Amino acid sequence: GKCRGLRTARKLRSHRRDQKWHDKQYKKAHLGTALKANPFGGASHAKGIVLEKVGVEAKQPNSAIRKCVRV
Amino acid sequence: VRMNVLADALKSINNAEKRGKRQVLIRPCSKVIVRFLTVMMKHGYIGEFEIIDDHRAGKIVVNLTGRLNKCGVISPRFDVQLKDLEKWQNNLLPSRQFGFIVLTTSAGIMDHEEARRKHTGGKILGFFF
Amino acid sequence: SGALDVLQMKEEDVLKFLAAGTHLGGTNLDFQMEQYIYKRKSDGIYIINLKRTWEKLLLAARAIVAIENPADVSVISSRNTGQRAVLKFAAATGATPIAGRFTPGTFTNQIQTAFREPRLLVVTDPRADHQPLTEASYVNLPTIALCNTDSPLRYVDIAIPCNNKGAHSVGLMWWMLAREVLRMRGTISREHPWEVMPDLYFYRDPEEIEKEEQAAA
Amino acid sequence: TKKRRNNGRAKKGRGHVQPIRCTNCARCVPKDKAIKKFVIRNIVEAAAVRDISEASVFDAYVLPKLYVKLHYCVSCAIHSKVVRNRSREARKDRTPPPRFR
Amino acid sequence: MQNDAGEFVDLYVPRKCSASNRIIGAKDHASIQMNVAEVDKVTGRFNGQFKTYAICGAIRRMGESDDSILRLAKADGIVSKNF
Amino acid sequence: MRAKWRKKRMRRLKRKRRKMRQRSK
Amino acid sequence: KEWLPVTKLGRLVKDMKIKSLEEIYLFSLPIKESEIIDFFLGASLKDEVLKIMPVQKQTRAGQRTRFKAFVAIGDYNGHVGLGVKCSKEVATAIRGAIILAKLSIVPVRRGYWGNKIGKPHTVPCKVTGRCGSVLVRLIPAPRGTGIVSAPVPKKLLMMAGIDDCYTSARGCTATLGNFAKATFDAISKTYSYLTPDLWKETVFTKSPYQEFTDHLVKTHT
Amino acid sequence: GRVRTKTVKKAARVIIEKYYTRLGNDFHTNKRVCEEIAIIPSKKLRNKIAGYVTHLMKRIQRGPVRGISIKLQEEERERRDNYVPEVSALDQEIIEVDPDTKEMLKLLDFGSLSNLQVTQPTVGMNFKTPRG
RNA sequence: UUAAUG
RNA sequence: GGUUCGAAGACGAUCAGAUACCGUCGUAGUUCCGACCAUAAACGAUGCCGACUGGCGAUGCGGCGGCGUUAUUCCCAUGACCCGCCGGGCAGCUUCCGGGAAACCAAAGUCUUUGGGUUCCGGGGGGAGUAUGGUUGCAAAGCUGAAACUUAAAGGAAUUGA
Ligand SMILES: [Mg+2]
Ligand SMILES: [Mg+2]
Ligand SMILES: [Mg+2]
Ligand SMILES: [Mg+2]
Ligand SMILES: [Mg+2]
Ligand SMILES: [Mg+2]
Ligand SMILES: [Mg+2]
Ligand SMILES: [Mg+2]
Ligand SMILES: [Mg+2]
Ligand SMILES: [Mg+2]
Ligand SMILES: [Mg+2]
Ligand SMILES: [Zn+2]
Repeated sequence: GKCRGLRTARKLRSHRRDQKWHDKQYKKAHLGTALKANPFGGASHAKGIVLEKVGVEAKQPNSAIRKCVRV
Repeated sequence: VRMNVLADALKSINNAEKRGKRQVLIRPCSKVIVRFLTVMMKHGYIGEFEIIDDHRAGKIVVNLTGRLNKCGVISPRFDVQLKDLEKWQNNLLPSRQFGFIVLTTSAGIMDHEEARRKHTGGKILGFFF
Repeated sequence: SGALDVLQMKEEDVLKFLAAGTHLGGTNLDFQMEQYIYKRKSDGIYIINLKRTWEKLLLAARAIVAIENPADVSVISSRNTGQRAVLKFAAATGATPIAGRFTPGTFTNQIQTAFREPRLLVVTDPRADHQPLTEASYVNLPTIALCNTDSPLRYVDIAIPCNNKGAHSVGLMWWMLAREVLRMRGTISREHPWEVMPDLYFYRDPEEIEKEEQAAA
Repeated sequence: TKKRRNNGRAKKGRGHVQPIRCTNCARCVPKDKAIKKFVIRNIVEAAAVRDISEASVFDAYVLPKLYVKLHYCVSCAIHSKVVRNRSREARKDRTPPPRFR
Repeated sequence: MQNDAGEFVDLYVPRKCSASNRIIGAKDHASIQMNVAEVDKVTGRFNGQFKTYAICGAIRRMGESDDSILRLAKADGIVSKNF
Repeated sequence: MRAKWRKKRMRRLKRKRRKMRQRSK
Repeated sequence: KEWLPVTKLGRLVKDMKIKSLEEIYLFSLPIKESEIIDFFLGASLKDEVLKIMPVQKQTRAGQRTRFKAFVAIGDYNGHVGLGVKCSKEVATAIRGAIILAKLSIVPVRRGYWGNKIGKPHTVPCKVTGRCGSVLVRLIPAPRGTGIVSAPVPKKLLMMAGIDDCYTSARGCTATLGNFAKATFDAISKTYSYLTPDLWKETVFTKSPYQEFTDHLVKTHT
Repeated sequence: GRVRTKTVKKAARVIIEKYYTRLGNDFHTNKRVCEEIAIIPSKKLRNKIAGYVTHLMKRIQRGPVRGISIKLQEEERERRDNYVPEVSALDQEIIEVDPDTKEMLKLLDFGSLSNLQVTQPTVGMNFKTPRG
């Protein structure tokens, strides 16, 4: 803490409540933008229909062809 | 400006203990400071002090020993109950064998052991060990 | 040394102090050396108090005589002013001298041939012998130091305020300290003066040596 | 990192000084930052004085001097070898070079 | 350093400086034991008993060593009270 | 790429976006 | 095999006229010879290598790799040390780390928590130790708890004989050299802290150099 | 470059330190002397050592040499150290005394002395060096 | 004065 | 109002190429007054007030004391010097106070022995000070200010090679 008064509770609580939003995990967990961008929508598993199979080329040094599915 | 006279005086005597002076002049004389010095006197961390009384904020000269490791202060004056005093002496004192946390009570300014003796909590002053 | 009529300052020592100029201090001022000065003169020269100089000489004599072994008291000089003085002081007392070229590591490095582990250091000048102070910082070694008013008191342990620049003053203070330690241990009675003359401990300018060699023959 | 305590200049309590144009370039340098050489110079250096003292009209007349306060920047000073780089212990020694010759 | 029974249970009792009233660690290699000799008042020579003084390395590297020696010697009566 | 001229190019691009938006307004 | 002594203190140790290294730690004499510790505490002394650190410097022909051995040493009652030695080969590195560790053992101070009956088991007060950014704090603990700590300072406190200690950490503790030197500085400052039990004035016994100064000049130079 | 190495120079210093009486000024004499006293395997190294011996003997005949221990020069140094004059310069009939030194000697026990002389104080206080 | 690239 | 310099622009050089560095001109501007803009490596990259813990030689202002020189000239008293004392004003040097990752800092110290009081502000690097919303401005732009997506590093100090 920086302001050490005897009655600075609303100051400390409002400052911490403002500064929690600059954390990466807190803002991602407590805004609905990440939950909207998530295809599962806050789900652990999801069923889906296969439509095509994709051969994805690999990144830097490791060079291979990974096998993916357009679900 | 000067907010906590007690904290300024105890930081002054802490710097004097760290440098190794035999005696130090702290500039204001407050009743809280004088009672704090008598509480350190009854446990024997410091020597015998004196105050210089003009008709102003007087001065205090404290004879210093080398027994005082650190003289600290807890600002502001938090309320301390008998249930919470164990947690205060847990997280502020270096050991449960020595070290003292003085806090002002209804009976008067006295350390945590005499507070346990007389069964009275109160507002915290600081710590010294 | 304290309220003792035997160890008081003597009238034959007063005139030799005034002739050597040990009261004649330096121009500048070190803050640790402020308690030994009576008053600053005109032309900016501090006066070293001779009675307190005698008291510090007495306490250094206590520190020397209290060491039982005489051989392991290190007596160090790097400047040319005290090189003869420390050698003749070691010959008179029984100590082991260091006169010029103090090798770093004589107190710390074992494999070096001159690894001496003394019990007491007697320093001629602090700025000239700052390195024996550093080895006495790592080895448990008390230190005696002939100090000026400008000379600092870093890592010294019992200093004597003197004029360490004057070649007469340095050798005269070595002579006073040598007479005092040899009167404290059972060699010399204090009623009779000592046979050896204080010009033995003085360092000679080689121009004065050539002058005396011309004037003798 | 902070290479100098006084940051290549002598401004400690000012904040702003007037600029001076350089002599070699036309660089706008702060006044305390510029390297300043007050060159004194006898108008003939070595060999012409022996001829002037013979061809002069007035007997034992002193020759004039030419006083120029040159203001160089850092790049011009190091290019014309006015100042050089130094080691990190030798940078703090701000004593001037001697005047024996 | 006793236990509940009262036994000396620590394995060494360390030294303590007589100037700053602070104990000396096990590897405070700059510490001193100044031995001040005693002088017979009628003879003026060495007796045999000593006056010892310990100073830690912090006072030496600060620069208040010989002043503390002078004060302790004046307190114990080695140096004259006039000075 | 200097950050100063990156900032200047972004100011040019913002001026172009404002010019394209004011035409639609 | 036969150790010829170089130091005066090592000569006294070879002459057995000092009874323990407790007086050496009393008078703060530097133990520069390595065989003194093998003489006194060599029966229960234990070596464990913490980590071999392959540091290297860049030269014009590639780089020169030389290994940096860390050795924790100590009998299980008080005296422990931390040796650091970097050398071209790992065997000489570990051997030099053991030698420098024997030169730099320190005793630990152990105390009580609450009730003071029995043998001391924990750190007596909240002490600290640091070098660099690594900060290691030692907390008193009740009996039978165990060293609640990281495995390497748990190993050092298990060697120290502090059976019970809560700890805290601050900084880049992955640097094991600074981490071990920080907990070493903590267990060294355990004796540097002024305990209120030590309020008794110190009656200074005679130094062994001043004790046996006749034998030290009659048996050698 | 005809520069002598350390195996020449240190061995030559040891030869001159041990056998100063035998060696001399002539190269072809003290070369054979060094051949007799020292076991030198090669003639070229022997000639280098003998030449540096001749050069150091020229240095000795000119004056004192730093890195050598000659018995005669050590005896001369011991004599010049043990030289004691007739009367001491500390014993003076007139000793110059400043007035503040007279004041501190007056506040000490030895106020009045037999052979002191209080001088006038140096008026005009200009003792510091001008700046820059 | 010119002297860019891998 | 425009002397000089000089964005844009023109010409001559250099270069494979210069729409650059170089040179010759040259508009806006640079100069004054009345209104906007509110942005800087706006830096001491170090918020403000208060207390304490080492010295040294200085400098600036003001006040005080004290051998003596130099001007008014005919002395007291005031200017210029010399040696000190005090308040803070920018600083500097010195060392194991102490701190820090170190460079370094008498503060960046009095911090795991953690609490003198009070504002603003940061939470891996980009995206991005971007979009959108609001507001200010004649405009340029100023203030507030994300997300989607992407990355296992980006960075600070210091050592050794090149
Ligand atoms: Mg750079
Ligand atoms: Mg500015
Ligand atoms: Mg033009
Ligand atoms: Mg063109
Ligand atoms: Mg152009
Ligand atoms: Mg800004
Ligand atoms: Mg800024
Ligand atoms: Mg904090
Ligand atoms: Mg971020
Ligand atoms: Mg990768
Ligand atoms: Mg940066
Ligand atoms: Zn320029």
